Amino acid sequence: IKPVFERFSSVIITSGTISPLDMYPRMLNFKTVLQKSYAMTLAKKSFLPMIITKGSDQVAISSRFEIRNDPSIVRNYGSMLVEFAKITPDGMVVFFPSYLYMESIVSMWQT
Amino acid sequence: GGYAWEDEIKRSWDLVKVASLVASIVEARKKRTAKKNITPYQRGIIRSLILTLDCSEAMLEKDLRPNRHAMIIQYAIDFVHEFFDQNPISQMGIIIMRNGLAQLVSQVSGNPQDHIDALKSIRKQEPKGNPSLQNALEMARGLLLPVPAHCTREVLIVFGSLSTTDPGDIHQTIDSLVSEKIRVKVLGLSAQVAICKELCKATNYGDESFYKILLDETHLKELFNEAVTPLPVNKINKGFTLVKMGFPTRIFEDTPTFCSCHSKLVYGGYFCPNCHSKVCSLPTVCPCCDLMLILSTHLARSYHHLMPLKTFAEVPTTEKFRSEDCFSCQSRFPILLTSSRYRCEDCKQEFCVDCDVFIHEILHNCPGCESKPV
Amino acid sequence: FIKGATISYGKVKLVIKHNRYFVETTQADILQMLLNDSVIGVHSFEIANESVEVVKKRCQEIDYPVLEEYDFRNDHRNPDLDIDLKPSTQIRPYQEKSLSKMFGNGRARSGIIVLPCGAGKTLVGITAACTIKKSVIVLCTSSVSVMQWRQ
Ligand SMILES: Nc1ncnc2c1ncn2[C@@H]1O[C@H](COP(=O)(O)OP(=O)(O)O)[C@@H](O)[C@H]1O
Ligand code: BEF
Ligand SMILES: [Zn+2]
Ligand SMILES: [Zn+2]
Ligand SMILES: [Zn+2]
Ligand SMILES: [Zn+2]
Repeated sequence: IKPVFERFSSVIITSGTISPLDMYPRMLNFKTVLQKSYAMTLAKKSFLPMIITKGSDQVAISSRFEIRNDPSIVRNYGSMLVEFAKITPDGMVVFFPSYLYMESIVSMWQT
Repeated sequence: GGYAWEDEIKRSWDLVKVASLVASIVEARKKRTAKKNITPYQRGIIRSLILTLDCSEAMLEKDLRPNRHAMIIQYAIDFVHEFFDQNPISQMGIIIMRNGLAQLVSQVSGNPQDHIDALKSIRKQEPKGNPSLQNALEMARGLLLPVPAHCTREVLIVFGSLSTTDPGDIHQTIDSLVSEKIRVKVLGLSAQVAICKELCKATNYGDESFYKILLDETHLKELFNEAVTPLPVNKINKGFTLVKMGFPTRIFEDTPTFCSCHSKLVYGGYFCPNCHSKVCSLPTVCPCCDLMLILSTHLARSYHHLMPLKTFAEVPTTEKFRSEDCFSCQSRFPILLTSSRYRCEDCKQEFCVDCDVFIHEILHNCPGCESKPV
Repeated sequence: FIKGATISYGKVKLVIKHNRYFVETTQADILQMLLNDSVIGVHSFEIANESVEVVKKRCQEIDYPVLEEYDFRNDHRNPDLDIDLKPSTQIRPYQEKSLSKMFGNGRARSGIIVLPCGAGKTLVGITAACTIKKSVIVLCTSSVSVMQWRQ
């Protein structure tokens, strides 16, 4: 990317999810005249983020690859997926950390 | 890594430590603001409504005590009574989605007793299976075919599930409904659904206000009561026409005679003014010459919709008052901050809060306006 | 009635060294008055182990009652037992509240916890032992119940 910044005088680096803004100037050597993030002035809470750390049985859950074949973790994710599918009206997207992890979990869920 | 025990004691008692009339007025004014705008929108007095109820596994949920099935059925009975009291000429039909199929429980007719009885029987039936909007809509589409053209087709789906299992493409049914001029009102129970929103919007000429999801038990009754009133029609749609009808005369007879409607012995009845056939009750289509028999009172009940009484505006406190007592009920206005006087624009006569609600809900004519001599 | 007994909380303290009980206090004037009494027999003095109950009752008789507090965090000379509740285990609301009162100030204090039969006093005791992180000895009424405590 060195030729790009040396050639073009003005570059607009924009993205919906890009933070921290101070890393890219460090990781990619370039200087920024302006850099900021805009908060959304929304009348009501349009999105409800949540950080689930435990299952119903109050057992910690993590997707560490070395404990992927753990019945406790696998079941808690499985129950979580079902519960959100029951209350979700139309669409539900599930993102796994790696494809191999997705295969192992799905196979365990099928059994 | 100390636990919460070692930190401190909660000290619950520390949390507790030791204008209403104006609040009610401003709250009423805010509520009255929604009622300020009123215009005589043309509404179809004659209507045919197909009531679709969801009887599926989703009804077994205990969100609405005791269960969704019980509350929906119970409020349906009240809706049937209210619907036929405000609109006497209208006819209604009942459908239920159960076991993935739409099951007819009462033919489209104008007798409230038949629909009430059908709902009563459904009480014991245990909901099961998945709902099917397409099956209910296709059955509703067929039911609304024989209805006369002048009648405004209406469908009131009470949907409770979040997913629909259809045998075909439901989008085709939505297009078909628009072709037949059928308007669908959906009362969701849990959350918004993409197909339900599209069905209501497409069939209501793009209006998105006909799909409502309640938020508590109390709101359900308000949603049910709202559907009782007739819906306005769009300018582009044209259905102007005349309908032949007659007013029979009640006949008293010493000896009972056979009824043409049910072929049963009844002491009294109404003699048709065309074929002289006797009918047990009104208002129903004559069993012989198929002209809808009605009384003048049935038409009268719907007049207030055509010309609604204009909403009253609270008088400012600074301005003087016409009198110290209510014009109609003669109840002294409390001295109290803000004067609690409401005057009708046409006749300029103050009214109390009790009269304001009464004169716009039950009584549909301002007492002062009738008293004023022209 | 409330005023009289709400001021004697923390004048006299009792601590336990290696195997000798020292009834000491930070201040020096008050203990001198206590020592003058013939019944008992910064200042710290070793008291006979057998006669510990006698002084404890006597302190209750006198205006100042004896306090029983032990700062388990500070002292590490006594070997510490490494134990913690299992991840699956969860403390019930009332059990959490009952144990919170014992450790309200962050230091364990002796007392009696009364819960209805079946409430789970065994788990309350287990949690109390775990947090202190010291040697724990359990005395139980019957051998059958001793097996229950072990399990
Ligand atoms: N937090 C808990 N979750 C589940 N079971 C519990 C819990 N706490 C206590 N129990 C149960 O309570 C029962 C009685 O406990 P125990 O300590 O013997 O009661 P007691 O107060 O009579 O000594 C046991 O079966 C135990 O497993
Ligand atoms: F109070 Be328990 F039954 F030990
Ligand atoms: Zn009859
Ligand atoms: Zn006739
Ligand atoms: Zn009045
Ligand atoms: Zn008036």
